Amino acid sequence: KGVTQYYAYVTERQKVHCLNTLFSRLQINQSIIFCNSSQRVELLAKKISQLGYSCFYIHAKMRQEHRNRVFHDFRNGLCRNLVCTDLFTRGIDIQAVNVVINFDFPKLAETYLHRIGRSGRFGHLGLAINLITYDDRFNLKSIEEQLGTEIKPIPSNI
Amino acid sequence: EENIQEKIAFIFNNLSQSNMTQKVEELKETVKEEFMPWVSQYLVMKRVSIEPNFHSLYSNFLDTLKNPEFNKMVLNETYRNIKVLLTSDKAAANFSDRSLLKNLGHWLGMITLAKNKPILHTDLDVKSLLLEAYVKGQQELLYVVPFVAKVLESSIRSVVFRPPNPWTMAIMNVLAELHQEHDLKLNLKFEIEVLCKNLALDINELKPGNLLKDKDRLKNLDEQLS
Repeated sequence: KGVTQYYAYVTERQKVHCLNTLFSRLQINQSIIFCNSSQRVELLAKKISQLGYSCFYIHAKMRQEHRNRVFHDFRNGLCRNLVCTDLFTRGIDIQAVNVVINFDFPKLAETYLHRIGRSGRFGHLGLAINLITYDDRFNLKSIEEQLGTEIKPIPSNI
Repeated sequence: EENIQEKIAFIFNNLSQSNMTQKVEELKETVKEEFMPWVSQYLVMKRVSIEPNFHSLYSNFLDTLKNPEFNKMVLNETYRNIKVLLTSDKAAANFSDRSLLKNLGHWLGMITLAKNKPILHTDLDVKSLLLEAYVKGQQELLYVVPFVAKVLESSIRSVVFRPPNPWTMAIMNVLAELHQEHDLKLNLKFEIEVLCKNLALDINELKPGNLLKDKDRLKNLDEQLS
């Protein structure tokens, strides 16, 4: 809570196109982009890196020492964006992160709250953008029900 | 046009020290001379104003682009946006506008004083701003004193404008007079104390004058808060 939450309906195939649009329309100080698996993190990161994004990635198939080095460098602004999975962002507080992108929508309310909390800093407005496929509809409802909140559609200006 | 604005936003969203040279080349490939005014407005209004953690980055970007006409545009836009905020209706609760003004002040110092370039009185008369704020009351001082501090923070990083530069010290001595005032808020006295420390100055070695007692001077200032 403390962050504005939006969603857009997309297909899996269209997600990178959507990401490119978001990163061409939003004001991103730093962002964290969440995916649902290590393989998907690494593939996405290599791909957007080739296209000129500034990004590091973190996931499960790394040593903790390495993840700690990448987080440290990310906090120091050596890259603008971090692509990562859930398991390892526990307790990370980087004040500059003003945008969280759920590139893959999570399956659980607990995970959802942990993720979007990464863009919420006291005295700073944050934004969470959720890419929702047809297959994510039941989990979107469950999560909205549990939190007692409505995730609004992306504004027209995007 | 919208396609080119998108590319510009993408570039600033993905700018880092390590890709700076490459992103500058891409920006030059993208932004034709006729687009540079829009880019200057975008940089100041949408980035610098709310991304103070990347002020060094964006300052370094200007040094790398090496376009003096663009630099002039950016400075003019910085002053313009400062003035929009200086002439606004002031409320303590408007934390957002106060922060925007502080950030623009921080940036202003970084692209003038920290580069050994003056803040010209024709653009912004900093001493007079303080005196006017005093006249107009605590709500104006709440915006203006932290703004001036963020500007002057840069002076210590200037071989030209570091203390005891007379322009810098004239402002510091007015801040010293304000610091004496019975009803200046303790938070603002602290702002002045922190500025002194940031400038390696002892507040007690400053020389407050009698400008705040000069009611004719105060009544006749060239107004900057309207």
